[PDB]
Parts: sequence; structure tokens; C-alpha cells
Amino acid sequence: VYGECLGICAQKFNGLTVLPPLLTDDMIAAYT
Amino acid sequence: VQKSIVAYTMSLGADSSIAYSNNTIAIPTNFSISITTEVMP
Ligand SMILES: *[C@@H]1O[C@H](CO)[C@@H](O[C@@H]2O[C@H](CO)[C@@H](O[C@@H]3O[C@H](CO)[C@@H](O)[C@H](O)[C@@H]3O)[C@H](O)[C@H]2NC(C)=O)[C@H](O)[C@H]1NC(C)=O
Ligand SMILES: *[C@@H]1O[C@H](CO)[C@@H](O[C@@H]2O[C@H](CO)[C@@H](O[C@@H]3O[C@H](CO)[C@@H](O)[C@H](O)[C@@H]3O)[C@H](O)[C@H]2NC(C)=O)[C@H](O)[C@H]1NC(C)=O
Repeated sequence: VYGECLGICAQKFNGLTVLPPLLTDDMIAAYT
Repeated sequence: VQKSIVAYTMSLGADSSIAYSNNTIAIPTNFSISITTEVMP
């Protein structure tokens, strides 16, 4: 398998963005 | 620290471990009864 930030951050002029989750994939992996 | 707002990395859960055994088994030798409250609209 809009603005964002990885890790550097970047923004778009369209006023859109996506927020990160509280629990990252690694944290989930630990649960499973 | 006197208190203040602090940041931290969250814990996922309690740190616990049980040894594996192919020879022994653990079983309860007592019990208790408790009541849980649940609400729904
Ligand atoms: C947020 O903005 C600040 C300011 O630009 C970024 O800080 C800068 O981070 C880089 C990498 O840690 C620092 O080192 C630089 O590496 C490049 C690699 O090619 C090199 O060409 C530069 O000369 C320099 O060595 C850079 O010194 C640092 N700037 C300051 C003022 O500390 C910061 O990383 C940005 N945040 C994120 C998440 O990117
Ligand atoms: C499972 O564990 C529970 C406690 O966690 C046990 O219940 C307790 O059993 C004692 C009888 O042995 C009850 O009476 C106590 O007797 C002593 C004797 O001196 C006295 O000092 C205490 O004040 C008390 O009277 C005790 O009240 C009881 N606990 C409760 C909450 O009722 C239970 O028997 C265990 N089950 C098995 C199968 O071992």
C-alpha cells in the first residue's frame, strides 16, 4: 500500500493539511 | 519537579513477561467477583 511533514515540513497555498496520528506504526506493531 | 507542564513519550502498557514452559502449567487457586458499570445513550 495538502501540507504535511515527515521525520522536513512543507505547506501548500490551498490551506489544506493532514495531521499525524497519536500512535505511529511502530507503536501498533508493538501491540500486535 | 512545585509542578509544571511536561512532555513525555507515552507508555504503551505495563512491562511484564512470563517464562514459557512446555512442562509446567499455571492455574488459579482462588477467585473473586466484581461489578462493572457500563452506560450507553
Ligand atoms: C527547521 O529550519 C531550520 C533552519 O533552516 C533547520 O535547521 C538546519 O538543519 C540542518 C540539518 O540538521 C543543519 O545542517 C545543514 O545540513 C545541510 C546538508 O546539506 C548543509 O548544507 C548545511 O550547511 C547545514 O550543515 C542546519 O545547520 C540547520 N540550520 C540551523 C540554523 O540550525 C531545521 O532542520 C528545520 N527543521 C526540520 C525538521 O527540517
Ligand atoms: C480467596 O482470597 C480471599 C481474600 O483475598 C479469602 O477470603 C478471606 O478468607 C478468610 C478466612 O480464611 C476471611 O476471614 C478472615 O479470617 C482471619 C482469621 O484470623 C481474620 O483475621 C480476618 O479478619 C478475617 O476474618 C476473610 O474475611 C476473607 N476475605 C474476605 C474479603 O472475605 C478467600 O477465602 C480465598 N479463597 C480461598 C478458596 O482460599
